[PDB]
Amino acid sequence: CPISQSVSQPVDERLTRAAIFLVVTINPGKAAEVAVRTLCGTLSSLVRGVGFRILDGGLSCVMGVSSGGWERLFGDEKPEYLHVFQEINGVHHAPSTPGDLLFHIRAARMDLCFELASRILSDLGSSVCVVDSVQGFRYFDDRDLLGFVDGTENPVAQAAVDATLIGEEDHTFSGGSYVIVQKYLHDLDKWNAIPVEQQEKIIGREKLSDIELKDADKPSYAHNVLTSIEEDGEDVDILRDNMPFGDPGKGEFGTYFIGYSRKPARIERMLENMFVGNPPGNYDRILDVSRAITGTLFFIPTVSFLDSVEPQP
Ligand code: MH0
Repeated sequence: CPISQSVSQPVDERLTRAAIFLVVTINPGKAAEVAVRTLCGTLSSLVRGVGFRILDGGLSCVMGVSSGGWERLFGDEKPEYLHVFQEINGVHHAPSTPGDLLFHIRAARMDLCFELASRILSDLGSSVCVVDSVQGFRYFDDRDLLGFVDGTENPVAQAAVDATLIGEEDHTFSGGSYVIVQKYLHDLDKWNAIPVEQQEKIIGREKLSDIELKDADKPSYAHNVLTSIEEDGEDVDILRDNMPFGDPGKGEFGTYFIGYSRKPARIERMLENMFVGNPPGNYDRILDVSRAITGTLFFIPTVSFLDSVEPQP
């Protein structure tokens, strides 16, 4: 019974007000690998020591390793679907960006995420380099910077469990997960020029009430239509924790997309229906105002696997 990381629990609890998305690369050498392995061993204790004193702080961290990271830190028994994220070239472009380790810190307060990130980066020193750091907040009643409530159709409880955790199909890595992270930059002027009823056709739901539109009055290119895929005639779900971010003083207004799935082809199928179209050409108009700048795939091991990792200096 491998204990799994808090992948779906935080979302289902609904207490995250702040998040930090740290993407780093391991520097060349073996001391770097030893330091990373020591952090893998002590990460759960670090999270407990940072977040225990704060009642209702809801601190949690999720660590993920990419394909290159895995190759360099562990052996060759790679997980089944751990590979380099593939760039997409359709009506819109989805780039593939570097990154070896991913830390997804969430808490009901910013200082907990800040302190955990500081502790993680101080225990790593020069063994790593930072490729992406992003501080995200909750925008009003779970809305994104486009004004729509995001996360309504996320699976909950057992549904999220079967959506994210790997089963017997890869018996060695049962309890793990896969994640795909993308960073978007929005043009809110262009988005706000469009009327509300049209934006609601583009999304598929109502703006203020957050009610799904009836199937008759939604276009084929509705976002919640192109992201609704089926396997063997049954609906399949992924788990999303998209987070708004930005700085008004520099002009940055963006959304960090993070998607969890036991099978990463589901997320890639959604990404192909969006950037290329389903049918081709019939792409997603959110991409008209949203630009993707990063994209990476990570494998999320179990807590049991992480705690049993030895530095082997
Ligand atoms: C690779 C997949 C994927 C990407 C990328 C993605 C990118 C984005 N999304 Fe969005 N989104 C994806 C997959 C979904 C799903 C699976 C659903 C659920 C639809 C359903 O009916 O089951 C969804 N998105 C649904 C939504 C909804 C409304 C319903 C809900 O929250 O459940 C909103 C407002 C939304 N998104 C916004 C956005 C924005 C904004 C971006 C990027 C800028």
